Amino acid sequence: CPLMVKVLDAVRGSPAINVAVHVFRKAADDTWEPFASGKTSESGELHGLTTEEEFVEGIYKVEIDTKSYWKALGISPFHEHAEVVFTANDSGPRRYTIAALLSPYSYSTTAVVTN
Amino acid sequence: CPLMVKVLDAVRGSPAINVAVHVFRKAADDTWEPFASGKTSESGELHGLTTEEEFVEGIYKVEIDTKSYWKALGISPFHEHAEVVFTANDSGPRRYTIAALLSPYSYSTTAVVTN
Amino acid sequence: CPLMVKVLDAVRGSPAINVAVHVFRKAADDTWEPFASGKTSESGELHGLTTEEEFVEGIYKVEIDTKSYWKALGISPFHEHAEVVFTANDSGPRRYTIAALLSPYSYSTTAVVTNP
Amino acid sequence: CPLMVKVLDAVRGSPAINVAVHVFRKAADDTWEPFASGKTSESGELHGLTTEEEFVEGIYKVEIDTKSYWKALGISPFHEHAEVVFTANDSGPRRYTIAALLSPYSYSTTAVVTNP
Ligand SMILES: *S(=O)(=O)c1cccc(-c2nnc(-c3cc(Cl)c(O)c(Cl)c3)o2)c1
Ligand SMILES: *S(=O)(=O)c1cccc(-c2nnc(-c3cc(Cl)c(O)c(Cl)c3)o2)c1
Repeated sequence: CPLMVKVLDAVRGSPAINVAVHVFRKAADDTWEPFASGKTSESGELHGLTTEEEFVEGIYKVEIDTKSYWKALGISPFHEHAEVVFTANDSGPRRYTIAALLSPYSYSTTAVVTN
Repeated sequence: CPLMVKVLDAVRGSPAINVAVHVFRKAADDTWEPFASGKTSESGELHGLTTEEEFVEGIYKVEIDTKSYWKALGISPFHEHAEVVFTANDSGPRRYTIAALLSPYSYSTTAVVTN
Repeated sequence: CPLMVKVLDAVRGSPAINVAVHVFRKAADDTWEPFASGKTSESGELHGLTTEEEFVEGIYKVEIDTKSYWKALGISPFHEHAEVVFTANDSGPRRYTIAALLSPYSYSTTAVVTNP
Repeated sequence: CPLMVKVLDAVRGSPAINVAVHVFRKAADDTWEPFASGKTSESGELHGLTTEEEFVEGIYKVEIDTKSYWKALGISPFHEHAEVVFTANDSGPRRYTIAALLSPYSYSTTAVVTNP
């Protein structure tokens, strides 16, 4: 609800289905603690990662397992994973969507932050 | 229904609202004939452009009026408009979403073609 | 020097070589006049399209023939071409680099504009 | 020569100058070891990070300090940094260019990989 991930495939023109996504929260000692994870749906989306109560301000990392995705399609890719690192800020709008558009040697990512 | 346009703003991290979009179909003589138009909604989307009956195979152009968008925000942009030119093909999946992610001096565009 | 085009392939992780590029300029009657054309090199770059004398103020369209590129590679892409339309030189001469990063169903484009 | 980083600004239409870049390499114990670092030049380019001797096979992370860039411009961006993680040189030495195109709430990144 407060956090959604959307993943698209630029080679096939389709949602990127069954992609593993792992979310981490930065701890006090600067290590990354597991926070949430799942796999994208048939629409390329992963909902239900967290709740408003748990998603407090801090630094988060969303790791999208792109290498496995491309390998399953028989395509050799560049990156190990796509990484998106950001601060959640209570001032700003309350719903974060992290989107990524994937190619074998490239990716784009954007944030849609709305109320 | 068969054609949707989605426009996002990479400067503000938000849907690009009230952006004019014009769709053209290539005519026999190679001119561009007006086909559909509208303005993006509060979610950055423009639905209802065409129907399955009218959206036959052919070459289409989607022109997104980015310059006016940026000017209304007080930002000086590079492009006159973003252009997306493609062939609609009956073989492939039946629903086309044309997405564009806008910055003042850059844009990205992708197609999500699904059934 | 005043206008350069750079094209990259996001599938291969390489320059996009032998990509045809056509530039047009909008005339006073609002039609698109052919202005220049060429092909990217083995570096993905196309230089020598125009001269500072010829490249006057106007609205220019840079058409990058992406479908022909992907088809010559045996691949069926979505777009016909990538089109970049911009006003040039309206505060005096500038140098423009138009870059594009290509995938079969997507592309990104940017401009680097510098003042000599 | 073996590793180059190029950064562009999608807001300004310019190179992204004075962008800090940190490269790490994954150690055998699975931690990220500092490998090299530098700043982009007035061309948006960072050269001289490593040597072909030093740049052995491994998993490398290129951290581009985008937040610091946008903040030094007085702008409040979304991301902390742009991170590019890849296996390098696992079929022998290659030359890698890592490119990034930056906006306040978005970035794109690509790689050009060539065989000397
Ligand atoms: S919307 O939720 O209906 C919707 C439909 C289709 C596509 C999108 C979407 N979300 N993000 C993107 C996108 C992200 C990036 Cl990083 C880039 O470069 C592009 Cl071109 C699109 O598309 C939303
Ligand atoms: S080259 O040095 O002459 C050159 C000039 C201008 C721009 C480039 C360049 N390199 N990469 C890119 C680029 C990267 C990405 Cl990730 C995206 O999305 C785009 Cl549109 C361009 O541009 C090289």
